[PDB]
This record gives sequence, structure tokens and C-alpha cells, in this order.
Amino acid sequence: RAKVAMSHFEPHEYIRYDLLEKNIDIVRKRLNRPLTLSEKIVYGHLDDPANQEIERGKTYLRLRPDRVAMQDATAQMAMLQFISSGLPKVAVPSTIHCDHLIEAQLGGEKDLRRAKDINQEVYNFLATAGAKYGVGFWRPGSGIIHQIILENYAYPGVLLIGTDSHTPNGGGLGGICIGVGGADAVDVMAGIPWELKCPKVIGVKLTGSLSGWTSPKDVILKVAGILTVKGGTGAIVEYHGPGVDSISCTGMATICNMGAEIGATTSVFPYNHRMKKYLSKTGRADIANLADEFKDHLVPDSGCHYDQLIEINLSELKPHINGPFTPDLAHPVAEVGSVAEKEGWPLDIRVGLIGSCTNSSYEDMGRSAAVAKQALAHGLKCKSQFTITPGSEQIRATIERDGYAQVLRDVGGIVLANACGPCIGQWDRKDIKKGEKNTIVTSYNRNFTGRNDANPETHAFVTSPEIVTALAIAGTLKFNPETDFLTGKDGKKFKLEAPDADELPRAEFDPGQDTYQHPPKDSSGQRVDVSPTSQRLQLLEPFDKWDGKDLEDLQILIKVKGKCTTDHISAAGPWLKFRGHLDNISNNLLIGAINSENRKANSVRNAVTQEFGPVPDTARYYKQHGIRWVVIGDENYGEGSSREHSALEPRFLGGRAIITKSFARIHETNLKKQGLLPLTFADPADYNKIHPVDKLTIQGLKDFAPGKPLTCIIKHPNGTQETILLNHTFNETQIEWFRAGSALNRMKELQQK
Ligand SMILES: O=C([O-])/C=C(/C(=O)[O-])[C@@H](O)C(=O)[O-]
Ligand code: SF4
Repeated sequence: RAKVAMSHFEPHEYIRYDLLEKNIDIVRKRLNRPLTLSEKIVYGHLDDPANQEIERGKTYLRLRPDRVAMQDATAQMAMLQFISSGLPKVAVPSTIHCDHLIEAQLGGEKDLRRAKDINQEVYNFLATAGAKYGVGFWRPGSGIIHQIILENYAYPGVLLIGTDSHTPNGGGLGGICIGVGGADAVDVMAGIPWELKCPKVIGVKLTGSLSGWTSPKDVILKVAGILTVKGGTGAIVEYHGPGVDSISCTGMATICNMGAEIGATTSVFPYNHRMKKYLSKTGRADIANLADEFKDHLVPDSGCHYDQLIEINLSELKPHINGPFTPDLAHPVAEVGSVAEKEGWPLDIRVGLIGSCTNSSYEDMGRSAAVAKQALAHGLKCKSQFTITPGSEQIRATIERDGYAQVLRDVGGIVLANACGPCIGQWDRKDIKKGEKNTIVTSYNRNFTGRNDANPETHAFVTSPEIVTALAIAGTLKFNPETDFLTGKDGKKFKLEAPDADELPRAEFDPGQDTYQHPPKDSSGQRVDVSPTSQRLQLLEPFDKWDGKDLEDLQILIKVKGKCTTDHISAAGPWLKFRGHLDNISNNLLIGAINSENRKANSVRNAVTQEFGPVPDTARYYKQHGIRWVVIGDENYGEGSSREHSALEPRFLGGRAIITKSFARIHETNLKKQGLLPLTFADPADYNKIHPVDKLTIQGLKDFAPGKPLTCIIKHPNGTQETILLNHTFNETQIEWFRAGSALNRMKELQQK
């Protein structure tokens, strides 16, 4: 067909739209109905399009991704599992991105130089393992993973999986990009088919056009308030409508990105002329030309059926700010001042932060600089502290060149290294004490308890970069940029003008410095060394196979009340130092979850000693004494980040099952991958029948089967027993992971030894 390379770094890997077309055509002859765009790309990547059972929300699809992307806080454990597999090389184009371990302290260059000294052990390990197994490596400083992906790797119709829940960002370029745990990435790098539950499709029809202060971020802050953090679970969100051509390509990526906060499997936009423009400006005019020839397959079919349809009129949409402790608590910026006052949220803004993968593009930096230049023209500077993270080295070099970075420095901002930084808590924050109540406003996406600075009393609000800039200048949540006045140096009252800025550089992007390291695919004679006394890296010892018995008289380690994100289960921030060391990072297990017994975080009753203490210590005491334990959870357990450490850590410390009212998708898959049993209440009111003091017997594991419930006997201390039923979503592939002790153990069994 055409021989168009997948990226500038893989000149020999060609885009296979011929394959995609071929598969869409097998499937539509079977289904005889219009297909949505996400159905065309997902079913077009089926391992077996002729025989695959396709029922939305019901069957598990066996798929063949085009490429794998990893960031350095999850790549370490994905590569340690890959090293256990014993396989010699990755089977599909794969990259490692070093963006999560650079701490914000001194700003830009000084922080990067310091992270390279401090994290030498880990960057060495990832570069060496990348060279040995044929994985491309983007060096520290290169940029946040999703911005490097949109700039170099995402294209219309790609199916990309990434070890990061914001991999959906690539939906801004018409690809299906899905976040997974490290063990799922091991499946694809190993060449075995990846399984995904067939998604429902929510359509969001965009009407009108964005005007003034309203930005792409407001579309997804509004959708999150409408759908709530659990409303997109099990579905792909497909944006369509006349309003789409009003949004820039990085704007569409912003909206697809934060679809992660409603639990969606991913989000996508149809191929259109804004995408084409972005592809040509990023040196990929040949891919835009090929996608023009296959365009029918890169837009939805006429009259396709959405399981839910939402319509948003972009012209009536106004600026929003979401939070404080969930991203779906949505307020118009015009009302946040009064709600904060009413609710006791601090009105003074201590720090305004722009960046993260959600809002770090060239256009976001231009729109922020446009607010800031107006303040500067009146002799004002920021009243709040103000930090700026460029998304990639190319964006940093270009905003510097085009003058935006100096405007942002002159109003009072500090430009940080091209890295996650304060978004995953990598921030040496010293202006507040721990436990001090304060408000920060960010252009990030999550605002979970203690995630940005480890202070559970920080009230963080997420909004657009131009509203962060306007609120940082005013210093208070009681300031609406659309209606209120500032007072210049000169004594006159002035109003801020709605920002306007170019979506892309008029001139070409300046690439900045060299940060990609291609694998030698010649040599590969690297020995990967992991020192046996390392505190940051540890080779894995396989988990135990199932003993063949039911699980009787399980102790409850903790019955969790309310919201329990993966940041509650396995905190980030300072714990990122141990992301390649399972035993050391297991010391944070569930320290943020709230215990229903006493309403406290990290304080549970040891059943043997009758002392209340830290959850990790108590799980290790039970493991030491052979007591097998369970966690009981509430709704949407494991919400948030894809980090598989939230499943590896309970397995490592002796946990057996997690029984909840519902699970977020990636965490439920990570639990099944590590040989734990994620089970849900067949009647969610049974959560109230289980007391912290009960012992539980799970029965029926011997004829464990897809669609059959398991029985749970609740043994109350007074002698009363009650039987309840527990549902699971295991298919027979996944039951084999459980019988083997983990999916990795199962994979190694199939190696005929
Ligand atoms: O902890 C991790 O390295 C995983 C992430 C994820 O999958 O989203 C992180 O980027 C985040 O934002 O929590
Ligand atoms: S959400 Fe934050 S921590 Fe996760 S990839 Fe994006 S910028 Fe990094």
C-alpha cells in the first residue's frame, strides 16, 4: 500500500490502514449496522475479526495494539515483570519517558540537574533495559509522556496502550489510546493478544463554538460534573458535532485527557482539519495525507448508536473550576467565591500552577501569557506564587523563542522542568506547614487528598491555565475575570480582556535539545544490573500458585468508608523513590484510606494484639503469622491512577481478596493480574452486614466459572453466620491467572517449563 512510517524514529514500521479497513469490513458484514468511530478503530484491531463475539459491555475483545508507551514511575515495574518473563526483545514499538521523578524546588535547569544526580540509579536501569530489550528512551527533561506522544507518536486510527491513566490524551489526534497497568503492557510487548472488555459508547455532541474566556478544559470540567467520577466506567466517550471544528488539536487532547476522571476507558474525536494542521506542523504531513485517503474509516458511520448521548452547547458554556477534593464537584468561576465562603474553603490562593499533561501545550502557554501581559501593562504582578510547566522540550524552546516564557517570568512565575512535578506530589513545598488549611488552584486534572504536597488539608481546584493566571494575579477565589476589576499601579481600575493566542507557532516549532535515545538494534549486549542491596530496585520473586482450597476464616484488614482512589491505596509524592522496589513501597499500603471503625486514616485494630496501628505494619504482622486477609471497600474502589503497585502491594503483604460495591476498571484488571480476587457485592446493601470484627469464608473457588457468583459466609463473633453472594467479571483466561498465582506465572507456565 503506502509505506508511511509510524514515527520519525521507526522508519521501517509502517502504518497499516489497509489492515484496519480489512478488519472493519469483516466486522460490519457480521454486524450489519453503523459503527461508531471507536468501534471502527477498536474492532479494526481485533486479533480475530471473523470469530470474535462482540457485545458492548459484555464480551472481552482480544486486540493487537500498535505500540506501547511507558513513563518512568510505572516503567520500572513493567520492565521488572518483563525481565521475569525471560523474553529477549519487545514485539511492538515501545518507549520509556522520564517525566515523573523530577522534583520542583529551584525551577527549570537546576531541578533537572539535581534529578539526574539523585535518580541516576533508576535512569540508568531504564536506559540499560531499554537498550537491551529494544525500547526507545526519552531522557529526563524531554517532556511529560502524553505531550511527547501527541507530538511524535499518536496518529488517526492508532491503537496505543500506555502505563498511565491519561494515555487517552492521544484521542485528540483521532487514535484510541488506553491506559493500562504494567502487566498489561508486558502482554503486548511479549506478543500475546491484549484483552479489553467491549466498551459501551457515550456520544457527546458539541454544538456552537468556544468564545472568550471559555476554553477546551471547560468542556471536560462540565462533562465531569454531569457524568460524575464514575459515570464513564466501561465506556468510550466519542465527541462529535459541529462544535468540534471550533477546538484546536491540543484542545481536543485536553478534553480526551480528563475523560480519565469520569472512569472512561478512553475518549476520541473524529479526524478533521485541525488534526491535519497539527500533523503537518509536527513534521507528519505524509501521515495526514494517508489519513485523508482513509478518512471514511476515521470518522463515525452515519447514524451510529450511542448508548448515552449528551449535548453541550459551546456558545453557552462559561469558565468552570472543579473541586476541592474530587474533580467532578463543578462550579462556574462566577460562583466559586460564594460557595467557598459558604463551605469554609480558604479564599486566598497561595499558589497557582499551570501545566500537567492536561494543559501544557503551546496554545495554553500563549493564552496564559495573554492574561499576564495585560497585568504587566498595568504594572501588576502575581499576588499568589505562580509556577509554569511546559509540556515538552519543543514547547519550552518555542515559547521561549516566541516570547511567552519571559512574559510569564516577568509577572512573577517560575518555569519548572518539563515534568509532572507538583502534579504527582514531586514538589518541595515549604510555604505551609503540614495540616495547614490552604487553597491552591491548578490547570491539572486530579485534586485528591494530599496528592500535590502530601498535606491532606490543601484544597486544590482544577481549572484552565488562563483562569489560573487570572486568579494568581488577583490572589483570591473571590475574583471573576469576566466581570471584576483590578487596580493598576497608576490608580486606574481595569478589566482583563479574554485571552487570544495562536493554537500553534506561526513559525515552525523549535525542537530544543536532543533527548531521544534509540535502542542499538545491533548490540543489545547490555547486562541490566540491579544491585541486591538497592533501596530503589528489586527483582521480583514470583507469587505463590493457588493451593486448590477455598479461602476460609479470612481476617478483614480494613473496611474502607467512602472514596478510595489509588492515591489513597498507594500514595505517590515521596514514595515514587521506591517504585522499582516492591517491599519498600509496600510500607505505604492503604495509609490514606478512611477506616469505618474509627473514621481515621492509617489506624486499624490488630485482631491479635488488640492495638490500633498503621495498616502496613498490621498487614505485615498478619502475613508473618499466616493470617490471610481481605479489604472491604465501598463504591468505585481504586479510582484514579493506573499504578499497579496498588494491586502488587496487597498481594505482597498477604491479601487475598478485595470485596467492594464497585471497582474502577484499571484497578480491577490489575488485581486479577496479580492473582487477587476482586469481587463485588451481588447486593450492595450487604456492605452493611460486614463488621470489621467478622471473619469471611469465600467458597466455590473449585468450580470458579465466568458468570457464576461465589458464596461468602460472614462468620460473626457471637456465632451467627450469614451467606451472601459475590459477583466477579472473570472469563476463563483470567481464572487461569488466579489458579497460577498471577498472569506472569501463567505466561511462564506456557513457556513449556
Ligand atoms: O502513579 C503513576 O505513575 C501513574 C499515574 C497514572 O497512571 O495516571 C500518574 O501519572 C498519575 O497521574 O497518578
Ligand atoms: S496526570 Fe500529572 S502525574 Fe499523571 S502523567 Fe499527567 S502530568 Fe504526569
